[PDB]
Amino acid sequence: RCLSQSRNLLKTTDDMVKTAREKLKHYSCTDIDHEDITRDQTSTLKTCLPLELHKNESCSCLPPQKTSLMMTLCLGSIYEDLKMYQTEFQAINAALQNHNHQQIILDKGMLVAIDELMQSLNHPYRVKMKLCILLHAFSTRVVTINRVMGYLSS
Amino acid sequence: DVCKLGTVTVQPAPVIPLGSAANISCSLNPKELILLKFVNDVLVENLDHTGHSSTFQVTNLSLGMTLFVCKLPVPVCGVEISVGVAPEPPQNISCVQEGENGTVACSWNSGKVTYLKTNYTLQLSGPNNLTCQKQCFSDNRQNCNRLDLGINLSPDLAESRFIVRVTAINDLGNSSSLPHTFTFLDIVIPLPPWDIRINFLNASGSRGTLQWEDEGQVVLNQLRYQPLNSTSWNMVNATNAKGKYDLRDLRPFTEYEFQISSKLHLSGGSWSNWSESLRTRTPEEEPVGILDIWYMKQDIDYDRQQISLFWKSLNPSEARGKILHYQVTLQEVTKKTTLQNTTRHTSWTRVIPRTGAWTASVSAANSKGASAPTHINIVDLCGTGLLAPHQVSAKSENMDNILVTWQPPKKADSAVREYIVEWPHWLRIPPDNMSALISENIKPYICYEIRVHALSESQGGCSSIRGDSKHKAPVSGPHITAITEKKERLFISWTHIPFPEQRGCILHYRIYWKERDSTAQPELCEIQYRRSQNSHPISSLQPRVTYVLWMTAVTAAGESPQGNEREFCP
Amino acid sequence: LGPRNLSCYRVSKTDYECSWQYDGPEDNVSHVLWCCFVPERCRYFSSGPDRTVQFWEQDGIPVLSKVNFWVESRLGNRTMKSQKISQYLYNWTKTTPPLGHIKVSQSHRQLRMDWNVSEEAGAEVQFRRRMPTTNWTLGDCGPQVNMSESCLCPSENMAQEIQIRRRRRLSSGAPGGPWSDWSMPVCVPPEVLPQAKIKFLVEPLNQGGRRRLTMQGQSPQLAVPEGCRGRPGAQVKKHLVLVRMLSCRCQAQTSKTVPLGKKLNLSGATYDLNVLAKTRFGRSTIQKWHLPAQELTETRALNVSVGGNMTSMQWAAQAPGTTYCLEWQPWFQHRNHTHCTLIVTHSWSSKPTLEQEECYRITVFASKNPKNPMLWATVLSSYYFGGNASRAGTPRHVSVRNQTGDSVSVEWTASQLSTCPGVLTQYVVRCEAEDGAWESEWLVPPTKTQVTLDGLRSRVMYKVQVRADTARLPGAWSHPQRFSF
Amino acid sequence: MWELEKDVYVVEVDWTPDAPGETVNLTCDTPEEDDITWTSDQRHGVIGSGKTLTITVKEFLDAGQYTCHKGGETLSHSHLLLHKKENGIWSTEILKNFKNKTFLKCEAPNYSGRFTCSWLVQRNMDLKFNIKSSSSSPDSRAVTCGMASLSAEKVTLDQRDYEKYSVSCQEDVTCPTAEETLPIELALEARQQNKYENYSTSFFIRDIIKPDPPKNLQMKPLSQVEVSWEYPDSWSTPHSYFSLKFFVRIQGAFLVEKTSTEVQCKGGNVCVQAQDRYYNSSCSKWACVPC
Ligand SMILES: *[C@@H]1O[C@H](CO)[C@@H](O[C@@H]2O[C@H](CO)[C@@H](O[C@@H]3O[C@H](CO)[C@@H](O)[C@H](O)[C@@H]3O)[C@H](O)[C@H]2NC(C)=O)[C@H](O)[C@H]1NC(C)=O
Ligand SMILES: *[C@@H]1O[C@H](CO)[C@@H](O[C@@H]2O[C@H](CO)[C@@H](O)[C@H](O)[C@H]2NC(C)=O)[C@H](O)[C@H]1NC(C)=O
Ligand SMILES: *[C@@H]1O[C@H](CO)[C@@H](O)[C@H](O)[C@H]1NC(C)=O
Ligand SMILES: *[C@@H]1O[C@H](CO)[C@@H](O)[C@H](O)[C@H]1NC(C)=O
Ligand SMILES: *[C@@H]1O[C@H](CO)[C@@H](O)[C@H](O)[C@H]1NC(C)=O
Repeated sequence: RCLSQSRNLLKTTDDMVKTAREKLKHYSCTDIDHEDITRDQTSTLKTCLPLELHKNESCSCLPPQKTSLMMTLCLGSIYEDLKMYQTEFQAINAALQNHNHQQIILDKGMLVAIDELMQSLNHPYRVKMKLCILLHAFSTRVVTINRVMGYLSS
Repeated sequence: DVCKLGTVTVQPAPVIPLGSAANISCSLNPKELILLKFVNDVLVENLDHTGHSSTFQVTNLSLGMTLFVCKLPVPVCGVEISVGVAPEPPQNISCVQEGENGTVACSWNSGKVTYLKTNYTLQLSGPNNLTCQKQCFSDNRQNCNRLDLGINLSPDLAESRFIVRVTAINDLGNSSSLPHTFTFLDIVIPLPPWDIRINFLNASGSRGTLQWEDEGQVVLNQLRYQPLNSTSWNMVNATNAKGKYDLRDLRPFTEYEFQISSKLHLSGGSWSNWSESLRTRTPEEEPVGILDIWYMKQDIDYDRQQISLFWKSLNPSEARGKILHYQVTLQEVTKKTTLQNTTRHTSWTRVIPRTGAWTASVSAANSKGASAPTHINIVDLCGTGLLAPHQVSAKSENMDNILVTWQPPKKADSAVREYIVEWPHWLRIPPDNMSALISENIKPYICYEIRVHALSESQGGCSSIRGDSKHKAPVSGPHITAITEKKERLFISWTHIPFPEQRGCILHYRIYWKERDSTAQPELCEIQYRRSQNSHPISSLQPRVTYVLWMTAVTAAGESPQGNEREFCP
Repeated sequence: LGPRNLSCYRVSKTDYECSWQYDGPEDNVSHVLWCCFVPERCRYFSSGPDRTVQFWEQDGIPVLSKVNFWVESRLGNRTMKSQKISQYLYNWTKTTPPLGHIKVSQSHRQLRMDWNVSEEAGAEVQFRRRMPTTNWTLGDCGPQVNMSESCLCPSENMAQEIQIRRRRRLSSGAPGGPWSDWSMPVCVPPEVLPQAKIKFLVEPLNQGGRRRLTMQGQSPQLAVPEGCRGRPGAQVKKHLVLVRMLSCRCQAQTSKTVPLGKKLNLSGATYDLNVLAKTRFGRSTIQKWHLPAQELTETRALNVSVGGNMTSMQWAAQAPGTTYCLEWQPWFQHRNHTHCTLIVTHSWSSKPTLEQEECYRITVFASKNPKNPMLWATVLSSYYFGGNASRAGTPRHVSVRNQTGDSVSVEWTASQLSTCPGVLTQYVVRCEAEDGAWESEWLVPPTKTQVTLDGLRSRVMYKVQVRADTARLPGAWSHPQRFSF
Repeated sequence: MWELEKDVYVVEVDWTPDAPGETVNLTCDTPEEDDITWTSDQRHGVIGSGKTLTITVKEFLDAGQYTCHKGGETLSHSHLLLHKKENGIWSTEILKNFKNKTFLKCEAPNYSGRFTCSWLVQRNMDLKFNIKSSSSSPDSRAVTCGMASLSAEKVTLDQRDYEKYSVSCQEDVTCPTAEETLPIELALEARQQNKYENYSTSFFIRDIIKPDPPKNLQMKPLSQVEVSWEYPDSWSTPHSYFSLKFFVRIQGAFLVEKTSTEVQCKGGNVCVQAQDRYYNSSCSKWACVPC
């Protein structure tokens, strides 16, 4: 299922976050400075909710037992949101190796994990600052994905 | 971007040479300013209209990577700064080939580290339009001290002299080296030969054949072969052995280490590394030595006399190899009779009628057969006293050595041609040699007997005497056990004093007797020691007067203390 | 007499306090004080027998002005007054002692006391330490640097107590408010504990090879003052013991911690007993005891099969289904090589550690849970002599001495198998005359290295050979000695 | 220097021995213009004449109640408070920090939009509290909850025990969200004997959750033995969209997520905690049964 992949990706993200916290003691990795990049499309915060938690209609891996017409919007939003995430981690991964700076290595854990999720579901100095703020928002995001997927699957 | 709190700029460049100066400006978007400086992300350095545009000068940048950040405490922005040097011109180029099947490998010295990402290029050029190029990236973790180009040119064409180049590129300044010339012959090191195996020929450990497989065009080979006896390893050369060699004149029954190296040409190629060591065992060789056999003549009866046979093999020229079987065989000289037996131990006994002479032979049967049958003629234990020499003498100047010197027999010294000496264990001595040096299987502080037989075909002479190597004063003396009076003579009888208290050979006894009321010197009698005696006589003393008796045991190097006391009133 | 030593000061932010001492009777005496403001307006207060007067910023006291104070004591038909004072309320403030449990660390004649203070400003730090026998002794901590504050003390050998206090100095290097009071006293235990002899019980083991240990309950007594209570500075927090079973180390290391004074079940092996006391620093001192290994007199059967590449030893266990551990330890050697396995037979690869001639201790332990020393049972630790026993069974240096005309004495040295207990059974000595018509054999107990040969015919040449015999195979004949008389 | 409440004035005074206070002018809210009697509660007698009176405030004697009066009739009255300042650092002396150097400690039981906030006062004589969402931007999340200065169980610290005052607040949103972007910000107004205080805090409600210990603890020896619990009813619905993770501790031990673990007793009590399975939020208090 997608579920084992979800736990694997959550665990490797936790490991990468703890390594970043250890290594980047003075970098902007604490304060939080939480500025998301998903302001353009926000249906993850809008469509990824339970049907018993739905009170007003104004605002594969899918099991046949839990079939809904509005969960597809949530899965499509997660799909596109993670494609934009994947595209920018390609950029930061390429940018973290061109210079001689090699104190921090980003293993392919989230990369291969989100790649497997995508194939399963359908079908200087500024750079590490950007990487840390993206991981800070990405932790809360990936908690949201795991929450909604664990809800929809079970 | 991420620096929404303003901007920072540096002058002149993000990359800087050592010891230069930098001008840093921190600015903020319209509507205190501190600078934090780091080394390897390590904090060792620390520091509204004016804050809108702050200009500062930073110098004395240490060698490495530095983090300089402008922070208002909310951070404003920052730049990462790297300092370094241009690479040094590399020195001591050295390129290596490995055998017929091996690409070009080579090594060079990159000198000191610039703490910056650099890359190195290796260039190979040579006649008949041969060239190659490769790159290696060097950083704080990876060092390009050696590289393999991955191209294996033909070693047959050894008539081209080639050029090697190495070049260094960094962000600061390019570096190069001299275009080193090299001779194709020098680069190649042939691989050591394999299939180095042993074949046994001629049924002897002194002979063998070595076989191996190696490049057929190799013209020179060298072999090291050594046992554990000496650290020096035996050297031998060979010109066009073609994978096979024959080894003659080897010392048998010995573990050997064998190694081999190659050389393709006398003026071309190079040596080879040592091959795998062969741990070989050398087979046995049948000995040709002659072993003496010793006999004792003890007379049970005139028709069933007992004859013993003793021998000892103590050298690996007559006891070489796994000896297990001893085929003993006796012949009778006067009448045609022989006896044969198999023995595994060194002592063997047999009952034979006393009449006639004998010839006793033994074999040394090892793994591949027996040695030559060693035989000794047997005569009477003692012959006439005409051939008996003068009393033999013995001297020990050393605690573990005895020299025995014999006078020639009173008749002549020409009839006998060999002397045998025993103490039992046996040695041989020619008559020409004046004395005999024996220093083995003897322990001081024990009385010994030494015997020499002059071996003759008709009647062999015999002589013997008792002595010891080293002796000291005896620990104690014997006791006066029994006293008797008869025929106006006093007989004193004792017991055999035990061995450990004499510590050697006892020479004589001195008995002191006196009257009980005399404090003067007691009168003394001298007794020469002999094994057979156990009682001693003494003349009549003064009647009706008590007498005190005691004794001491005196050797050459000491005297036993006074033993017991006896009071007698006759 | 009367009131004296007036002192008003600030207990806490939004708090103020004042105090003084009286000289005279405590019967029917009233105490009243005043304050006046030069804007004139005056305020007053009284508390009778109680001395602690508490006042703060919302009773109308002038606090940002040079406020003046006087006091009057009234008894009977008499009143008397003390000296007038005038000062600023904010300055001269009483600070706070180190609140909470101050942390302490130990070192070789060093005691480091670190704590946290609410007011970040540095203050003068002073302490007083007391012996159980003498009174207090004062000591200044000197200047420090500050988020926390630390102090140093020389570590006295026995337990001591100490109190800490402060006073807020001015920034001009001058004392401001008076001394803050001492905090709660803290006790330092001895850095080394003088340990006495605890008593243990010794007993022979049973047929099963089992031993019972009941450690006697005793604790030392520490001389501490009246105030040294509620803390491990008075006595040790807890005693403890550690048992180490160093005989079957195939599995993970299994050392067991036990509260002192309870029933434990031990086996007939070597053991390490460690009696320890956990103070506030941790492990202070140790009582060390060693338990030598023993073997039951009941020898049970063991079977062996060595040679080739497979060495296998067989027996009949009491019950299968539980893991066992087997040890093959060379007794004579320095035990450079330790050989054991964890698996009725056991088979393993042949290695040059068990094939030589010497004593091998074969140790069989039954186990089910490698966590407790109760369930290890000494099944058997037996002696083995590997290799060829005939060569080791050959006597060396057989010496025969004539005693009488018919009796002679044969003596020889002990072989290797004499130094392995329980294997040798007898010695065969052969008396044969050289004629071959008279041959006899005698059996000698292994504990005797000497025998007296009797029944000998005189004037007959004699050859003697000796052997040593084990329970399995006969020994080899020694070198014959040829003697007569 | 502003109206806290209608007719109520608050000023700030430099609390320092060697600098003067601030000058504030007061007027009587009455169309009649004539000499007037103004009196306070700390100072007896009228200190100023005229409808407009200047007052230099330097000390709490100058704070409090100021009544406008003439003859026998009270024309008006005014309230004056103080806001103390210590050398560039705002004075915070009505409340006390928790063990984590935090003045206000809030906690939510579940994601229902409701929570509580707790704080530690030193005394209880004439205090007043106010809790509001200090909202500047319109899209900031807002609360519409009431105010209680309600007393609670007297809790202790490294010294004598003190008073806990708490409120039960609740957030309201038009439509729910899968997660929260903007944090939750609260402002507290405190007052003791005319001592004015403003306190502020900000926090997410997803980093402060402490769930409840389980309700039904069954014990089935299975030979094996299994303890059974259940997630409390006091939680968001369903239990699948938001889940829990549990500790196990016998009398430093392991974590479990399934209800029945087969541990064996060693003569000691066994207990379980309650933690969310994603965040490093606060652990609850164990409710358990021995063996
Ligand atoms: C211990 O080492 C010996 C050395 O080979 C092993 O073989 C033994 O070899 C001796 C050789 O002298 C055998 O003695 C023989 O005895 C017969 C008895 O009639 C005699 O006729 C022969 O002339 C010879 O003296 C000995 O029997 C033989 N032992 C055995 C058991 O065959 C021996 O096997 C080794 N023992 C062990 C336990 O490994
Ligand atoms: C929160 O506290 C601050 C400072 O304690 C208050 O700030 C004052 O705000 C008033 C207007 O509300 C201004 O006239 C003052 O000048 C401010 N003080 C200073 C020193 O400049 C604030 O009012 C309090 N309340 C809120 C809701 O923010
Ligand atoms: C090498 O450096 C010199 C100046 O130092 C420059 O002119 C030249 O172009 C460089 N060559 C390469 C290949 O970088
Ligand atoms: C406290 O501060 C005031 C400031 O005017 C000063 O006069 C006084 O000396 C200080 N200390 C005392 C003793 O009150
Ligand atoms: C003081 O507070 C710090 C805060 O982390 C704490 O670690 C320390 O144990 C406290 N006590 C001291 C330093 O005595």
